[PDB]
Amino acid sequence: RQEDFATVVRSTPLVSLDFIVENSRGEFLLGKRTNRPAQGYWFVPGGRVQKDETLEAAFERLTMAELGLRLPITAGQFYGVWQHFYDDNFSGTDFTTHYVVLGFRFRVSEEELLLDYRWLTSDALLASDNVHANSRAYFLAEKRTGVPGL
Amino acid sequence: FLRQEDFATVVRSTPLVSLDFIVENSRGEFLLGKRTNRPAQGYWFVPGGRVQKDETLEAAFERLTMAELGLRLPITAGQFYGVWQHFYDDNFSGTDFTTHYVVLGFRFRVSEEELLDYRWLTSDALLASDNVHANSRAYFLAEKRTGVPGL
Repeated sequence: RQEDFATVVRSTPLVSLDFIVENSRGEFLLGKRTNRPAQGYWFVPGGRVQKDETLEAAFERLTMAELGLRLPITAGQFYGVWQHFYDDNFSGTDFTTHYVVLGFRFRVSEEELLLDYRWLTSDALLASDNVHANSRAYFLAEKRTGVPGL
Repeated sequence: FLRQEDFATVVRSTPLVSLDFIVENSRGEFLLGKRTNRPAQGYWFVPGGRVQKDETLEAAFERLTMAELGLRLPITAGQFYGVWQHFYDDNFSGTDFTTHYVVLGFRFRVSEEELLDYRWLTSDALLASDNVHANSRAYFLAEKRTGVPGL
C-alpha cells in the first residue's frame, strides 16, 4: 500500500537487482522509466526485492517480468554491490530514494525475449544523455573501482 | 531518525540492509556477541548492523566497525565476503511479523587486545555450538558458500 511504501522509502534503503543484459550484437538492454525517481531517463532493467523473498526467487521473477525470459541467479554473473541515491521518490519531491543494488551481468539472444525498450552499444549508451548516470556507471571503469564484489 | 511505528512499518514491508563482520584474531578465532533483544534473542552472532537511509556503504562500515568493535576501520580493510540473506520469524518488537535482512559480509583480521557479552571462538567451536545462530554458522560452512553472490 502507498502510505506504507512512502514511509519505507523515506526511512530505509530499498534492495534491488539490476541487469546488465548483452545481446549477440554487443549491445545492452535499456528501458524507459515512466515514473519517479529519474523520470523519463533510460535505465538497465531491474527491480526491488520484496519482503521475505529470496535473492534466487527475486532474480527469477524479475528476469521474467523485465526481460520476458525467466533465468536463474546462476545464469547471472555477479556484478558487485552498487548504491543509487535520488533526490526524489515515486510519489514526488518531498523525500529522497536510496537503493542498495545487486548488479548481474549476462548474455542473451535478443530474439528470445518477451518485451519502451532499446538496445545500445557500450559507446552509444555512454554518449547518450537520455540514459541515466546510474546506468552509464556500470560501463565506466572509474565507477567499478571500490565496488564490493568487483 | 525513525519513530517506533515507522520502523515497524519498515520491518513489516521491506528487507533491511546490513553489514556483517567476520572478525578473526591472532589465534584464528572469530568474534561472536550474544543478542539480548529480539530478533533471535539469546543466540550468538558475528558483529554487525543495518545500513541506514542515505548512508553510503563506506560510511556504514566505518560507523559500524567503531560502534561494534571500538575500532574505526575503512571499508578497504575488509574483504568482501558475499551477499547473504537472513530471515527471522520475529522482530525487534515481538512476534507479530517477520524480519528480513539482505546482508553484506566482510572478513578481516584484528589484534584482539586493540578492540574496545562476547566470545572468541574457532570455527570448529562455533559450528558445534547450539547457541551460535545458523545465520552466523553459515559463514563457516562449505555447503553454504555455494551460490552466494560475490563469493
